[PDB]
Amino acid sequence: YGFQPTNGVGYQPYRVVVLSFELLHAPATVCGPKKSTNLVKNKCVNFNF
Amino acid sequence: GYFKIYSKHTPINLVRDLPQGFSALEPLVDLPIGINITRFQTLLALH
Ligand SMILES: *[C@@H]1O[C@H](CO)[C@@H](O[C@@H]2O[C@H](CO)[C@@H](O)[C@H](O)[C@H]2NC(C)=O)[C@H](O)[C@H]1NC(C)=O
Repeated sequence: YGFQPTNGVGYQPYRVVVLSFELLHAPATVCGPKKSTNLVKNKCVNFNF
Repeated sequence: GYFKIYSKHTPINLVRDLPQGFSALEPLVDLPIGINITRFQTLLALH
């Protein structure tokens, strides 16, 4: 590579990471953290435990 | 595809040298390996 200190925009090296997600090819192992909430007592409230 | 192992260690000394009695087993490890295995061996130690 030909790079110089402040040589422009197209010559400045950039860090690039490519992420490929595999789905339905195996049991699910990686997941995103779902937001939870506080519980209630003695109230008619539906639940999703 | 799920490989699950149940274990029980505590013995029952009801009789001598034969496994009389019964007791339940509870799972310890579950592995989503997903591939079948038809043959297996065991590892021992000699002297
Ligand atoms: C478990 O057994 C199944 C079928 O008895 C095997 O399934 C085949 O796997 C190959 C992978 O190379 C596929 O190309 C075939 O289409 C599959 N056939 C069927 C009928 O499912 C499998 O290879 C065995 N071993 C494992 C899953 O580790």
